[PDB]
Amino acid sequence: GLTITRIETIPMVAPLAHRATIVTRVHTDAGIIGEAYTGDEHETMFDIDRIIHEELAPTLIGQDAMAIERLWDSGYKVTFDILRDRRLGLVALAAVNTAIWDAVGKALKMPLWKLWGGYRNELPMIAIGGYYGEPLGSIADEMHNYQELGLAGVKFKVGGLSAAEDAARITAAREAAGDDFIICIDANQGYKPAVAVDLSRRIADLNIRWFEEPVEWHNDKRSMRDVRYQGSVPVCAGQTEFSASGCRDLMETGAIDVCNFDSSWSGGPTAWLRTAAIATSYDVQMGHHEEPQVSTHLLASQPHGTIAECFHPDRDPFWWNMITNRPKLNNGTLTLSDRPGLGWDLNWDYIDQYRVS
Amino acid sequence: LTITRIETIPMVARATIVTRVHTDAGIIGEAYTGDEHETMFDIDRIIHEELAPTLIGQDAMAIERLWDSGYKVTFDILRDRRLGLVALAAVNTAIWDAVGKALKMPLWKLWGGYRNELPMIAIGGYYGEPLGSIADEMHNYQELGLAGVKFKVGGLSAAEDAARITAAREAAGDDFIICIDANQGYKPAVAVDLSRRIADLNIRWFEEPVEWHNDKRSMRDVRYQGSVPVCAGQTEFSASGCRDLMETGAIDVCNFDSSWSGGPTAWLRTAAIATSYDVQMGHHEEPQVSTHLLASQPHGTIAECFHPDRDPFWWNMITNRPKLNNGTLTLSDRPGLGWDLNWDYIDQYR
Amino acid sequence: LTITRIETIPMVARATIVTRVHTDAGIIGEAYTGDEHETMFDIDRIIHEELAPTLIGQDAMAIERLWDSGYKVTFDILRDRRLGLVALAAVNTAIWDAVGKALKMPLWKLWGGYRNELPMIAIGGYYGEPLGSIADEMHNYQELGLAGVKFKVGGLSAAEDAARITAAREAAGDDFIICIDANQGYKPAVAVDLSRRIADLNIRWFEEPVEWHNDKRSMRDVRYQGSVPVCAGQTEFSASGCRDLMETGAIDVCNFDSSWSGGPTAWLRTAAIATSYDVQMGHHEEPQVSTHLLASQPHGTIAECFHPDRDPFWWNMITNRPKLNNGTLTLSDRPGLGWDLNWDYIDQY
Amino acid sequence: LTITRIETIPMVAPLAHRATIVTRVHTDAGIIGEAYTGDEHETMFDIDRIIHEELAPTLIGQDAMAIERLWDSGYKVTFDILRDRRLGLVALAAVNTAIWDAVGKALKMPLWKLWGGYRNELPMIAIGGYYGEPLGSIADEMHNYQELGLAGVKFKVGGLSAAEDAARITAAREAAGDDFIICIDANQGYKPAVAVDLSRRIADLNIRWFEEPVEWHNDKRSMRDVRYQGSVPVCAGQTEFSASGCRDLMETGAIDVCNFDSSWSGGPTAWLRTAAIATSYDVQMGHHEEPQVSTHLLASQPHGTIAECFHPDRDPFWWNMITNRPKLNNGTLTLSDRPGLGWDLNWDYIDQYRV
Amino acid sequence: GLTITRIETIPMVARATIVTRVHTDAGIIGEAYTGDEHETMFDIDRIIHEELAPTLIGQDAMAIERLWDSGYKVTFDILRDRRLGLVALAAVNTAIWDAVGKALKMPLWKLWGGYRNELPMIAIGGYYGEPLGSIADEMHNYQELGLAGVKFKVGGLSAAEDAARITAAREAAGDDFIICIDANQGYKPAVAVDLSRRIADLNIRWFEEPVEWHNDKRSMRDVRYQGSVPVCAGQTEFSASGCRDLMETGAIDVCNFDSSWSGGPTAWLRTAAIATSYDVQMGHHEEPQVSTHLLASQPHGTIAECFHPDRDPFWWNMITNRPKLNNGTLTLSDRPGLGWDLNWDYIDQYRVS
Ligand SMILES: [Mg+2]
Ligand SMILES: [Mg+2]
Ligand SMILES: [Mg+2]
Ligand SMILES: [Mg+2]
Ligand SMILES: [Mg+2]
Repeated sequence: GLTITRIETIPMVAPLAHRATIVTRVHTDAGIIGEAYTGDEHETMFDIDRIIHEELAPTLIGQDAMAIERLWDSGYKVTFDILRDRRLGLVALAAVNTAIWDAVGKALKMPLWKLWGGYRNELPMIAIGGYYGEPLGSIADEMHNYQELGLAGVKFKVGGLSAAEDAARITAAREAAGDDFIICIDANQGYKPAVAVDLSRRIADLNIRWFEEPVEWHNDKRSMRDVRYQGSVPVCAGQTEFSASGCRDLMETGAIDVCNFDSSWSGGPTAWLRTAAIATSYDVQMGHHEEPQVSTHLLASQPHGTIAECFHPDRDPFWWNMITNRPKLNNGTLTLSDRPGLGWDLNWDYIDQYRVS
Repeated sequence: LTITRIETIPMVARATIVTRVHTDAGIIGEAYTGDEHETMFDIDRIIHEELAPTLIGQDAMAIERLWDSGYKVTFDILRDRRLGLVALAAVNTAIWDAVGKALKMPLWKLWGGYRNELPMIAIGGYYGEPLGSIADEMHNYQELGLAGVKFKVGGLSAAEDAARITAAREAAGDDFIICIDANQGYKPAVAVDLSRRIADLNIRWFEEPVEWHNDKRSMRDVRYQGSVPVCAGQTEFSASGCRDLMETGAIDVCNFDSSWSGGPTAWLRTAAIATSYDVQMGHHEEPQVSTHLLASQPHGTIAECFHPDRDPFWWNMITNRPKLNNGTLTLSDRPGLGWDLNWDYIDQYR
Repeated sequence: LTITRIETIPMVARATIVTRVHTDAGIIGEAYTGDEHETMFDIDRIIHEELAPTLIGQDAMAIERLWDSGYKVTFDILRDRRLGLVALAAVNTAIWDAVGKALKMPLWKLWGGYRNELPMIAIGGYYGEPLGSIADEMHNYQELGLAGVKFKVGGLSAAEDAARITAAREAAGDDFIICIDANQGYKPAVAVDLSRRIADLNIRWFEEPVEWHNDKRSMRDVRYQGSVPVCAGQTEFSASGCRDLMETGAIDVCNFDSSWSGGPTAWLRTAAIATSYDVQMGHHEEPQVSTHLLASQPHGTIAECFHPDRDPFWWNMITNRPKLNNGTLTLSDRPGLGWDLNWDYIDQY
Repeated sequence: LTITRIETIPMVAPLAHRATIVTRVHTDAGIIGEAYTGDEHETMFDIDRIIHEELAPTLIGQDAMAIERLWDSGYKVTFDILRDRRLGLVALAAVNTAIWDAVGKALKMPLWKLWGGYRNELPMIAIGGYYGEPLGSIADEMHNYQELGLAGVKFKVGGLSAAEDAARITAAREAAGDDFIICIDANQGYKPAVAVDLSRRIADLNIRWFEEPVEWHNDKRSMRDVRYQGSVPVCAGQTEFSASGCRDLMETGAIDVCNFDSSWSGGPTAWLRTAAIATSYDVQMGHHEEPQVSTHLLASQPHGTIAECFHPDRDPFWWNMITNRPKLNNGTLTLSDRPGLGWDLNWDYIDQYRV
Repeated sequence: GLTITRIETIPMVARATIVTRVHTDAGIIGEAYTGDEHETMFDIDRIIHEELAPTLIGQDAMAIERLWDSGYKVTFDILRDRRLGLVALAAVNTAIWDAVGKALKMPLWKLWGGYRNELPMIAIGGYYGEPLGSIADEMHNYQELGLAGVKFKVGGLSAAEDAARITAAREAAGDDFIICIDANQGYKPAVAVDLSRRIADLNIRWFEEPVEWHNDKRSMRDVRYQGSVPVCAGQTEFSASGCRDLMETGAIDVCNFDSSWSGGPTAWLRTAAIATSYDVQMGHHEEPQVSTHLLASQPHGTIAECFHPDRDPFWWNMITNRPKLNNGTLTLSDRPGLGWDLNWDYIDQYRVS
């Protein structure tokens, strides 16, 4: 057993070279402190904090942290509120579930990537870039910059221009980076089905790893399934779903080749892992929208896990400042250590400088 | 936790195989699985020739890695796919026992820890009255402290079997779980007829009600046209098949059998899928493992066992079997499966 | 046409069973079926202990009645369902031969009579070059007058297997049918990659491209993301299973194997279901029966056989096989299956 | 056996009108396949024209034994985009049925056995319960069917509220007693909710099935809901054009029984394909009227159910056209071993009403 | 209210059609012509007067849902082609809508949504036999008439043969010309797929009714995914439920449901709503005198279609104030209702009875 004593949270806001997050810590009778920072909610940061303390904490204090199914089942009720954005409870539940897994890993002396399956302990990491207006430099310079940082590739932003114009942008990225570089594209639900199909066929010769959320939100399942069959690039989605059931609907419709369900936005690892299990029955691969501090372990643990993702230092200060023992990228790969739990050494100097109330 | 040796102990007294995974640490993962008789040796052969080579020298802690490479034994297009699934389940279960012990964790908690106690029923009601009349059978199970029974049907007309079910309830009383199993014996209409006739007998569920070829859609119709929850899954070969059952709307409960389909790793995937569908989990017999699997899950239901007269392994091989209390079996905190095998029994038969 | 006796003659020369259904008239229905070796005697046991009791003394002419009664042999929860299905197929194929003879009708015509000729391809391209180089094997099949080959793949990478397939096309030329069979060997992504790579080699179809567990949905994706038609069905246990493949949109062609799942009666049901889906019919090996089955249907495709070096029954069991002409086989008007069995050969059981 | 001539004889006969085309397929041997099908009246001469101008050219000089080959070539008459598709389907059914009769004779086989031979006898019910009581009161009508030896009735509903139609059906069961089959047919007349209401109200009257309970447009899904929310098995298929359509009903879970009408859907060849599909869905087979062919079709299949006819005052053809019609015994009709359809047509009647 | 006082029908043959006119108690007369039913015209005329008129005479033409609901029962007769009743209902529904538009002083394209009042138009051509001249000739001609493109008929030859014909149409017309193809349900799936892949480079707008009728939904969905050209259908469906099925199967990129054949604008507009929830575009099988308004009103409408003058005297003669094509596009006026001015001399010349 591992009895929980109290829940401590540290909301923080940091400037971009703003991004926000909540450090959640679960103290136990044993002295082990499960901790992690999740999400990026900013306008609703303090609302989530209130849910964590007034709604979840009472269901956790004095409880056995190792009875994860039991604790998750009771906390799930925060997602029942009919009067507020369902993501509020889901993020709060995820913040707590993640911190709890970190405590369980430490108690058992097991790194989470191995405790969740241990398929492998290393995977490639790409960067989310290619923003319109090139705030991070020209396409050539941005691509080269990621390669100098030792990244395995990029998830290039599209969905804002015509099929032809974005097709030219993607072409410039492949030309600048060369062949040994992973290139995924993400339209953030911006295209009409026909335009996405057009783009997909235009880039058929560029070796695009996958086409993330190609179409508009309302009928995304069926429409992206058509992008998948009429086009030429594998399709990825799942980050906008609220639950494992939603990801199951995506897979049943045949809308995706990869699911990038975001645990920090949907109830945590416990929820993500269920989605992972469903994916295997569908031969669908697992991805994960950002949140590298937790996705690296989640993805590595599964046989069908793919690639981890991060932002450029200028766009995300947390991954690059919050953890003082981040492994060094080698050949585009990140190898996780055997440190128990998430195994991260948080930079308390940074936390103290940017924590807020 | 490096695996060092794969030891298997086949035996007949009902037949099973005691599989043991030895590690470089003092740990020995062990568990008996399945009840294959005529294929026991073929399975044993797959375990030592095909699986042992993929395990020796490997880390038992990276379960997904091992299961993945061991899965290839289910690919053989020239033999019953069940052979490979059972062999894989034997090794997977033993490895899980080793990991439980290594982490000093009982499997019911390591697998989720939803609860540590659940009711257990017996598989009875066989045609022919090998255990005496219905009334006597029901009383005997109540004497043994069982929570209820999984009553066999599917061999007579609807009115006929409906009468046998009624006899079970009358004799047993209201506080006794009554599940029925047709083992794919009825035509859709007959199952519906039966389901409606027993609508007031508070039947827990109706297991595999219809013939095999179109079971998914046909039992889905028994489900909606009938009056009783439907259960199936023991005949599926993988999580995908159970997923099909759920996608079709054919079941209220899934009783996928881990010892028959790739072990706990496979069963836990099916359980995950069932949560996304709001389907409950059960498990076709094999209490030495189902108690842990089922208790670990928030949607787990009931554990099953045979009457001592029909199964000597559960009752004779585990020296530390929890005492049934008010129909419930509570699991201890012992690591892994936490079972103490009666080696005197083992040596006697093998 | 009362059934008076059920006789079986197990064989090993590759193993099969010669089933003979004797009737009150001088008519004897007969056919050999399945490639069962390890389970041969269990299947023979089913036929005699479970099926014979539902046949002897009954009218061979009332096929649906007999099949309905014998189907129960597939209900056994304690054994490989294939045992019962194979046993049922043996008996069902023999009685159909008997009915064909009684009605003086050749089966290809009695089952529909769409046509009496169809292309014949050889199952080959085995890994390891057991019949020589790719080029030599294709030429060897070409020498035999075969219409094409069902080239084995699913074992190497997309690039590697795609190379082999390319060597086949090159060695054989354009007018030669090339189908490939991965036997459930690839993962969706690899099959899709392979399919796309061979898009210009004019492949007839891609059989069992993916791993078994989620085959239906996974091959449907191979079918839609790939570039070649997909074929499956041989691994299904019944017409319901094939109906499932079709409903999922997994196949362009269904190669349901009659000898593995209840016989012609089951297969003809699957054939009917296929017309409602615009799906074509094929048939996993078993040329001694598939030729009639496939020719009888408007959506039938190609019959298949093994190289003589790998299958001696088709090339030796039947003393009157039609000779291949332009890659095509033409069936005679001989009633029933119309096969003359070599009884000297039979002495190998 | 070579086909030498396609002969058709359209006819009209008074009720208490009803039309049908007798089709005869002459062969070079001494065999003439023949059967009458459909009940088209306003389009009878258009169908007759399709048979002679479009189908005959694909049959004359051809081998009648190659049924799949002929049906395939004849199917093209269903492709005409500018006319009711039923026209071609009925024409095709006419020739296909006559051809099968010819094949059965050539092989000396009754069609019930050639098509499968599951059994040679089945119960026979009468379609009745028409509103306005044209055949007498509910009690008198039911009794009349019992005196004629019928096994039951297919009672017409779908025209009143749930309570009123339920009262009508109750009167049927009360008048007939328990040993009488009672099916109901709404002919697509109710809204889903009303059909469900009726279905639950009659849950204790042991209704065999509920035929086409809801309006046409969304029938598959709506009747599927009547099927699951109600308490009576649901039957449909007669309004479908092809086996593919019946497949759609089955896949949707809309039916327990399929009553695909071979007479206006391409003939026995099409019906038998639907039958095969039905076995894979565990769905039973029925057939909308057309007793002269449904008896053989239904009896041949393991999943076949009941044959149907109309009261003599309602249908003069089944009761006058065949002179060797088996006598109903205990609600059942038993087919003979006579080859083909095995029917002896009444030529006196034909000459009197052919038009 | 806008009380209906009389239903008038003017059947005619010149190609056949029925001009329906709904008289009201105001000073408004709803009018329009629909369908091209020739052998069933009088049968349809009968339904209109014998079945629909009694439900209309003396009713408020402004309550369209009410009137359409009671009229819908003409589609229930299971003893006649369901199209007779659907065509009759459409004729009356369309005339009523024209009356409503006039009463509200609103052109229909704007009353039904008003997305835009301008859209391209192509001609249904490519007939085999060259009834209008060689492939290149016919194409240059549609070009002169100011059409945006053509809907080229196919489905009669092999994949290679029809591909060659399509290739010739593209060759002659050039890049800036819309080219749709229609097989009218004539190919086997494999043939349609073959053809689709062969024309992958000719920029074909869509492939209409590629496969045989019986399993058209699932079969054209496969042509859609195995091929390279978007697929269009719906004209052969009887109702919105039918189009809904097509969309749910994933069979179409575009739905060309024909209002003249299925209950009129009220039904077509329901199909449009359904199409939005599925990201499916709207088209319309001919009937330019009504499809221009229906299509233009919707955010997802595509292109209107017509026949070559040599083939359709009605669209080119019936309407005396037909907008003049410009750059392949036809713009609609603000004239209330359908806003068409019929030539009564032409009507008087070819009206029949
Ligand atoms: Mg994204
Ligand atoms: Mg069971
Ligand atoms: Mg194969
Ligand atoms: Mg009816
Ligand atoms: Mg068209």
